[PDB]
Amino acid sequence: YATVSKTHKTVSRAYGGSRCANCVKERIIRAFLIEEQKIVKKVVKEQTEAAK
Amino acid sequence: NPLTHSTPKNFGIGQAVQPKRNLSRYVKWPEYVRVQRQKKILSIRLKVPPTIAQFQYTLDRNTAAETFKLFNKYRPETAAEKKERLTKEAAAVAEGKSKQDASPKPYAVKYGLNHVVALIENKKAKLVLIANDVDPIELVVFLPALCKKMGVPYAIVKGKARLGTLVNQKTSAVAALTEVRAEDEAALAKLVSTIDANFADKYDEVKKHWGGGILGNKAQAKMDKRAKNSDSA
Amino acid sequence: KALKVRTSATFRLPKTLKLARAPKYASKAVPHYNRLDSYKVIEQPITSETAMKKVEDGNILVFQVSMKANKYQIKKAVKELYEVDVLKVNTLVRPNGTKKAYVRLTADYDALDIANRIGYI
Amino acid sequence: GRVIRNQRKGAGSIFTSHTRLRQGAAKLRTLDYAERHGYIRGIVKQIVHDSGRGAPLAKVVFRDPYKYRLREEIFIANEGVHTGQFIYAGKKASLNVGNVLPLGSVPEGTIVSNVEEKPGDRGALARASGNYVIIIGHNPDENKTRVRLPSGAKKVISSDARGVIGVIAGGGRVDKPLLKAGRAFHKYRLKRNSWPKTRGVAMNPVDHPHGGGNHQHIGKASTISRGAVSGQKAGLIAARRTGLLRGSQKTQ
RNA sequence: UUGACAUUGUGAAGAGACAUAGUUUCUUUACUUAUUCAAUGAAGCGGAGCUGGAAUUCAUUUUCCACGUUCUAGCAUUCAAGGUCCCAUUCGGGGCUGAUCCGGGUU
RNA sequence: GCUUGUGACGGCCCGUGAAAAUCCACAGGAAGGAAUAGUUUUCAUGCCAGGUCGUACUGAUAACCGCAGCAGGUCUCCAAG
RNA sequence: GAUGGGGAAGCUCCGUUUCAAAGGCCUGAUUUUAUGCAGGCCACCAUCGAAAGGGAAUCCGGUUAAGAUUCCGGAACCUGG
Ligand SMILES: [Mg+2]
Ligand SMILES: [Mg+2]
Ligand SMILES: [Mg+2]
Ligand SMILES: [Mg+2]
Ligand SMILES: [Mg+2]
Ligand SMILES: [Mg+2]
Ligand SMILES: [Mg+2]
Ligand SMILES: [Mg+2]
Ligand SMILES: [Mg+2]
Ligand SMILES: [Mg+2]
Ligand SMILES: [Mg+2]
Ligand SMILES: [Mg+2]
Ligand SMILES: [Mg+2]
Ligand SMILES: [Mg+2]
Ligand SMILES: [Mg+2]
Ligand SMILES: [Mg+2]
Ligand SMILES: [Mg+2]
Ligand SMILES: [Mg+2]
Ligand SMILES: [Mg+2]
Ligand SMILES: [Mg+2]
Ligand SMILES: [Mg+2]
Ligand SMILES: [Mg+2]
Ligand SMILES: [Mg+2]
Ligand SMILES: [Mg+2]
Ligand SMILES: [Mg+2]
Ligand SMILES: [Mg+2]
Ligand SMILES: [Mg+2]
Ligand SMILES: [Mg+2]
Ligand SMILES: [Mg+2]
Ligand SMILES: [Mg+2]
Ligand SMILES: [Mg+2]
Ligand SMILES: [Mg+2]
Ligand SMILES: [Mg+2]
Ligand SMILES: [Mg+2]
Repeated sequence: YATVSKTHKTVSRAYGGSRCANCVKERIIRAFLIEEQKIVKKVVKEQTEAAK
Repeated sequence: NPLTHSTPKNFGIGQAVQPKRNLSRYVKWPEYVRVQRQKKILSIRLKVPPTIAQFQYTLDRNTAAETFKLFNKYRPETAAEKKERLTKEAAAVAEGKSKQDASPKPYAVKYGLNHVVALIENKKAKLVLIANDVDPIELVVFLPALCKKMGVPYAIVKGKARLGTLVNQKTSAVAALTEVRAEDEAALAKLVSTIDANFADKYDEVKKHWGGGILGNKAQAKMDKRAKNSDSA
Repeated sequence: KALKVRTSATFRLPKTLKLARAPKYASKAVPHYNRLDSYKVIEQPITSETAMKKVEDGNILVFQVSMKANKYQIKKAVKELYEVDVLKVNTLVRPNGTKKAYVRLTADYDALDIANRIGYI
Repeated sequence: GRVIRNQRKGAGSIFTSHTRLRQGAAKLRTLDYAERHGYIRGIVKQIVHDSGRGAPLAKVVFRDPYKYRLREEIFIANEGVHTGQFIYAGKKASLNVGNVLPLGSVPEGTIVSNVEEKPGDRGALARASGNYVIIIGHNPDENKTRVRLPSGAKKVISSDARGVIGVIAGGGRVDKPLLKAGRAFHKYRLKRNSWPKTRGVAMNPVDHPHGGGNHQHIGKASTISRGAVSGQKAGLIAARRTGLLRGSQKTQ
């Protein structure tokens, strides 16, 4: 592999020659939702604290 | 403000890597460090017999400072001062015909353990300083008793090195005065009194008091609190 | 005041000053001369019938050469001793405890010529 | 005579463990600040056969609280745990198969595995396939917890000692007859050199107490004293009874 | 394997005698520094304090708990962004705070 | 067809069938970089160098071990009709 | 199988990361100058052990009495610079 040009060792996506693409779809979706649900989680317990 | 943001980190178990902190309380010291520290601890956990326990009581930093101030006027000759004196007599005496008495009677601090002991036994010392480090303590432990029975006023003082500096050695274990200029007789009488009040007078009472027996501080806590609730409900 | 602050709980051996040697006397009086000059490197021509042939046909000088010498030392030696240019040097150890160097000269030189200048045949 | 087989085992020359294919030692996490004040999460990444062992292991990975990286751990997998599952370890963790909690935080009746004999020893009790220990009571003053081991014994240990909820996987492995010599062969081939087994009653006297005689037979009581001596202890050592056990065993 | 002696110290209660002052000796049960065992790239121990509140006030707090993470097989690192004070305003860079105080007993 | 290679599968296990050097990749974004001219050697082409020791042959009814040119013993690859 | 260590009268036995103050890389700081300090890491703590295991890279044709994937001819490839 050292004897061979960089384009033989990647595909041009995030996580190119490392994870498998359907795998990166999953990573992205899950990241987005979980980062969203975080705002959802916070605002509930900000509400619990003031309604108690 | 600008295009700059607040993003406060959360260091509360299960997220964010803990930041760098002062772990000095936790470092795994070299054995020689661990050993010299434990030598201290072990030396306090035990009940320490009165005749060793009477050290630890040391001249207070005021009386001390005053006592080094006096003793410092009586430093022994320096190499040069003596090279100076010899030629000032070796020439002069041998010729103008003094009796090896074209030199003045020297006044100095007397030192060396063996020296001072003989001085004390002959009631020549007027004031003796005993260091409080002295690791074979035996070199020195008999000296409060010694001075006391010989009626000689003494003081346990911080600094073997400090006794050293006043005598041009690295250390010195003891320092004493047998002689004094008249301009100083009075300063000394006063010093001896504060000192005699703090040691020789107290000696017979100190002889009855074991030291040590001190818990470490996690065990103090444990007991200052166990014995807070137990009784006083 | 107050103590240092160590953020590592590991205590490592202090980085300490390493003086260089400044001897009070010399290690050995006189340095040894060159243990392997060219004359000790290339010891004697090898002139077997079949060595001779390599010379006439392959522009190759064949030398018995020091056991202690490598392809570099043989090359340099031949060069310096013979005013000649070496393409490449092959070597083998003989079954009598000695080293043979097949030394190919470059095409500017004529090993045959250059062997009966050194004086053999 | 000569040194008998059970004495030669101790120098373990040809008697050491066959260890090459082993996954590594199975252990709980080191008992740190996380596990002992809160809980810490990992993921089971892999559950995997360990040669010589019955129960599968579970490879579980956690973030390092003090450095940016992943630190992997080798658990014994409890029946039910799975890849992708989140595993929670700590005092303030919650009672789920797979999590690891100190016995003080789990109610009487809880079922656990791989429990520590002292806190932090990273696990000692009930590891073999199918085994487990039941919590049967607590003594909150001097925090101890009383448990019952696979063997039947009850024992009390520190309420800080940790355990992992559930039973060890691979159960019933021993319900199945080996059938042939060869399956025992491959069984002990991955353990240690203890198989097959010559009866001492088939050896000569030089070899063993049981050795010799013109008929095979032990010729003296085969129940040997505790205070017998190396070279003497073959047979039923320190046996307090002997013969076919009649009627319900069951520790009372 | 079993006993004695030595390693072996400190308390407290109870027995044991000059024959109902405590020198002393045994039994119990406390202590930790000797000795002993585990752990860890000795990392968060012990003691106090801030806030939340259960709690019921017999003057006001007498206390006891807590005191950042659990739908998800992501991401978590550059003394931390933020705040604030300096260097003499250059790029760079430093302190404090963010992350409470005290004791250096690694647990 | 025969020998060998290889693939996608399938049977088996209380057996589930090494390790390390080494090579690459990705996440990261410290940094370093242009218009009067910078960045680029994981693209092409071009220059130099690569030491040391082994290397013959036998490998067996005569080159090995059995006192020997011993009907014995001694690991393996190629394989036509 | 050395080493801090622990046994042993001792030849030596134990241990191998062990109860040790165990070491070196990347560049910056130099423009007295050659390399002192300034950061930050990394704490991995010997070494021997395979000519069948792992492993950077070569082929064809010709050539000798006896060498050849090693010489000659041609044509490649790898590693370092
Ligand atoms: Mg590609
Ligand atoms: Mg003077
Ligand atoms: Mg010609
Ligand atoms: Mg060669
Ligand atoms: Mg082993
Ligand atoms: Mg066998
Ligand atoms: Mg049998
Ligand atoms: Mg049997
Ligand atoms: Mg028989
Ligand atoms: Mg017998
Ligand atoms: Mg018998
Ligand atoms: Mg018999
Ligand atoms: Mg029988
Ligand atoms: Mg006893
Ligand atoms: Mg620790
Ligand atoms: Mg075949
Ligand atoms: Mg398989
Ligand atoms: Mg790759
Ligand atoms: Mg910078
Ligand atoms: Mg290139
Ligand atoms: Mg080299
Ligand atoms: Mg050959
Ligand atoms: Mg033959
Ligand atoms: Mg034969
Ligand atoms: Mg050894
Ligand atoms: Mg090797
Ligand atoms: Mg090899
Ligand atoms: Mg090989
Ligand atoms: Mg050929
Ligand atoms: Mg030839
Ligand atoms: Mg041949
Ligand atoms: Mg060629
Ligand atoms: Mg060419
Ligand atoms: Mg190159």
